[PDB]
Amino acid sequence: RFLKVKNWETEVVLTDTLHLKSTLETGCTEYICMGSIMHPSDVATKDQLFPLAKEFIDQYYSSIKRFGSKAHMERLEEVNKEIDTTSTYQLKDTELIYGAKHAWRNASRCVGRIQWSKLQVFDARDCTTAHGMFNYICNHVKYATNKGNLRSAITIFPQRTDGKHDFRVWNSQLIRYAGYKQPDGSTLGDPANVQFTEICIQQGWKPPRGRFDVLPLLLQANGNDPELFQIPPELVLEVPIRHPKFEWFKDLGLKWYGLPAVSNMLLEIGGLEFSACPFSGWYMGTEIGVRDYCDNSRYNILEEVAKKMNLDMRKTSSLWKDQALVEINIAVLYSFQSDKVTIVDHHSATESFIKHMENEYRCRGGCPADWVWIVPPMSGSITPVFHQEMLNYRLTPSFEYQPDPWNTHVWKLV
Amino acid sequence: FLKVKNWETEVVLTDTLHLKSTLETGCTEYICMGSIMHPSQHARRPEDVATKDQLFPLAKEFIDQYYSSIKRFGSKAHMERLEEVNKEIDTTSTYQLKDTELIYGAKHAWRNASRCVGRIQWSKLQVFDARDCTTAHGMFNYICNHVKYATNKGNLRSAITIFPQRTDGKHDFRVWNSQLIRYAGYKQPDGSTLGDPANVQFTEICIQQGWKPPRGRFDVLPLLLQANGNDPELFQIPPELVLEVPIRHPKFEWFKDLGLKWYGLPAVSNMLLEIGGLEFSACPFSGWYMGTEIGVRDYCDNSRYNILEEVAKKMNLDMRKTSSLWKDQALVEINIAVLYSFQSDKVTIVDHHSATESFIKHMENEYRCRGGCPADWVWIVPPMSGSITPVFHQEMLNYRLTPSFEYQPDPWNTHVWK
Ligand code: HEM
Ligand code: HEM
Ligand SMILES: CNCc1cc(F)cc(-c2cc(C)cc(N)n2)c1
Ligand SMILES: CNCc1cc(F)cc(-c2cc(C)cc(N)n2)c1
Ligand SMILES: C[C@H](O)[C@H](O)[C@H]1CNc2nc(N)[nH]c(=O)c2N1
Ligand SMILES: C[C@H](O)[C@H](O)[C@H]1CNc2nc(N)[nH]c(=O)c2N1
Ligand SMILES: [Zn+2]
Repeated sequence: RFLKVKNWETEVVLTDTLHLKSTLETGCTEYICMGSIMHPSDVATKDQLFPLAKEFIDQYYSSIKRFGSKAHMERLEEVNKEIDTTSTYQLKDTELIYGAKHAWRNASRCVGRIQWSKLQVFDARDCTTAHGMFNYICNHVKYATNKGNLRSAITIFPQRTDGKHDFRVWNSQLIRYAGYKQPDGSTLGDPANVQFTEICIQQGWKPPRGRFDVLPLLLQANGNDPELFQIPPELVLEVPIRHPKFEWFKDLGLKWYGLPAVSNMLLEIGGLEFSACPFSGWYMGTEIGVRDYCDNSRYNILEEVAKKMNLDMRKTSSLWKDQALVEINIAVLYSFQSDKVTIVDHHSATESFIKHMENEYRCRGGCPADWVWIVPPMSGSITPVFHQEMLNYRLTPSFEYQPDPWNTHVWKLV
Repeated sequence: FLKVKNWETEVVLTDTLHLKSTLETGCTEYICMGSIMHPSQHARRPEDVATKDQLFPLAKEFIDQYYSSIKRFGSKAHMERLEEVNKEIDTTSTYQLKDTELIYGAKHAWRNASRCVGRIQWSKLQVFDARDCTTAHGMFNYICNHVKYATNKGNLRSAITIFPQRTDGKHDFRVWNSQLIRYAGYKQPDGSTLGDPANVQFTEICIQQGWKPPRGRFDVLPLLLQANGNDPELFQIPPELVLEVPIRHPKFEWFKDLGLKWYGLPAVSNMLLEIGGLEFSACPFSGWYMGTEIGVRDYCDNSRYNILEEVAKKMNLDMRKTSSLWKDQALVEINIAVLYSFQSDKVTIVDHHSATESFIKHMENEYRCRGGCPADWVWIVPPMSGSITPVFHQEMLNYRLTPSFEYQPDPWNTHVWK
């Protein structure tokens, strides 16, 4: 079977055969579509792990034109011995790099995947303690940041064993700003991080209580209680936000960090689960300008910005929110570009994703993609992805969601 | 039970209405086709003249639903209606809806349109019964009355006009226009396009049918009307029935000189209305615009009027790189001008902020009274400023309820001319 997708702007039609390889569930049924559900849908047994390992080893050896080779067949037998004797197995370095790259290649919600094959993989599977995790993360940050010339990277900590010895980064990203609920109901800093800020304070973090405090790392090794570490400030690259035309913009006192580094997801490769695998790229401007700064539940600066623009805020039909939103996103891109910190605007990024998708259809037989996430949160239909039909399905290796660790961790101290 | 969450407010709604869905979405548990424009060809009865065991179950389903809707399931009138429909199919291979059943079915097809953000208005629909029509001249008369009623001097009113249902498939009524009012599009000798490029092919059919094109940028197309399967016929809508808004800007005096206008009445006329297994192939329906439809899609799509370059030029923006967001900046001003213009001339229009807020309220009402509301996030979220509208942050379930509006083939792909 084949499935066709069409671009209604260009009338290009692409043919998807890759979906036949898909694995788990989308959440949809034959009679209900759950395409807009954010999160739809203890550890594996010996019998569950065998076919998962085989499928991955088979696809790795197919990718390197050695399917059926002597090395293919011996690797399969070796993997089987490990599962039989130890109930799990260990990836070779080559397979770990391949697995990490393809989890990114398969991330249907990521618009930046044209870069998937240029990913720096830091093998941190020898780590045993939170102090070790801190060291590996500092090196990751320093390498990825590269003085503003940002480089994609992932650091992979020991895989899950019995489920009782998980490695976890408790932060949702390596670098985020704290949030503080005030007695009067207002919020200082990032409202999204109020709860995680509370957890850090309880663990002994002494907060400066400002609007852009870089949070400490909260690191869990081997299922032990997590521990606090301050990222050395010289490794946190930040950009003060100014506007090329409104000289008053800098008086907003806005800044942001340069490195987007997701640290709460789970990396699954051949049935193995890497519960701590922080990865980073570089920003698309709308992540900051639209979501971080203008979500009502976030820094929520639209009112303040429109006021300084003297816009008429009496009625919605004046589109004052729309006008202010554009200017804010102009300033974000101008600021990063001026400080020579890597950033991509939504027009350039969506254009590259369409080229990526077409190449993937030609060379791989498809490209799973989540339209709801791929279309930027402003100016949707003037980007080419809006007009692009997409098919969403789950391939493995994959990045997955997992519960927040504080909802499952059982504490040990006193 | 299935839950949807709003990530702005943390409201969670519980859906049980999906348990009444009838047609495939196109998705499976392994593949989601939520961004496919036409994902599924699952129809409720085969192409034309169904057998009795094919049509009667669909009719029984709808009459059952309608009589349930009015607290009369199993009543005398319900069981007589079942026997009546049973005899009509036995003797004519079809059946006829009562006027009340037609109105019920039309309102619920709108209520069930998962792609429509304007559905909070669904029960305020004026239904014009045109099932007595026999010729294209009569169709033109019915359509003129619809346009005049729905326009109402700028105070627009939602309406639908329903022509005779399909019988054997050779006697279809069709409006060949995709909307009652659209602008012509012309292929220029050099290679570009004048007017609306989306209507180049339809404009050619009209010209090839004897239409004398004024060959301008905003030439209201004629109506091409097909009655009882005969060849379609051209009619010019009296221009005094076609309300148009000239587009100007509340700040930019030069904006009026772009010479843009649009029409006030959006009237979809190429869709199919399906009620109880009956297929009404000509059912033009109209409401009032959301501003983004004109200012974002009609004006700023690359393959439509494509005016961003022009507007940005006049705005003196840096169009050297995409990162200056010169496209986004011009885009806002254009949509400001559209709202200001319609509102200045007292022609009904809604912005995307008010429309999306209304829809959230509609969703809440439907979950409260009906146990669900089918909605297509891909279509509901406006094509600009997505996440500063509340629908962007609203999870939605999509499923297909009947009665419904469906797509159908363009009639020039199927019509055997005489
Ligand atoms: C190199 C530049 C990159 C760009 C410009 C980019 C862009 C984006 C954007 C805009 C999102 C949406 C984020 C949100 O709205 O929360 C996203 C999501 C995502 N990205 Fe990328 N990305 C990049 C690199 C990477 C890398 C290196 C990886 C992993 C190795 C990755 C994996 C993902 C995943 C898994 C998601 C889904 C996140 C979720 O479900 O919450 N991306 N990306
Ligand atoms: C009264 C004000 C109304 C508003 C503001 C409104 C708004 C909209 C918008 C913005 C769309 C997307 C259109 C597009 O992108 O092409 C749409 C689609 C749709 N509307 Fe509504 N609408 C209204 C009335 C109605 C009425 C009266 C009906 C039927 C009786 C209806 C049925 C539909 C259907 C079936 C679609 C889907 C069209 C398709 O799939 O191509 N709407 N509406
Ligand atoms: C909740 N969604 C996860 C998330 C949150 C976030 F703030 C940023 C990113 C992200 C990640 C990468 C690798 C590049 C990029 N441009 N953005 C992802
Ligand atoms: C194939 N696209 C369907 C379409 C095209 C179009 F131009 C306009 C509308 C529409 C219809 C109604 C009743 C209200 C409204 N505001 N818009 C729908
Ligand atoms: C409800 C909806 O699924 C949710 O708000 C999604 C919409 N699309 C998104 N797209 C991106 N890139 N990031 C997001 O967080 C979301 N949120
Ligand atoms: C590919 C994609 O599904 C297609 O471009 C859709 C997206 N959402 C839309 N939404 C609306 N309201 N109208 C449209 O025409 C479209 N087009
Ligand atoms: Zn789906």
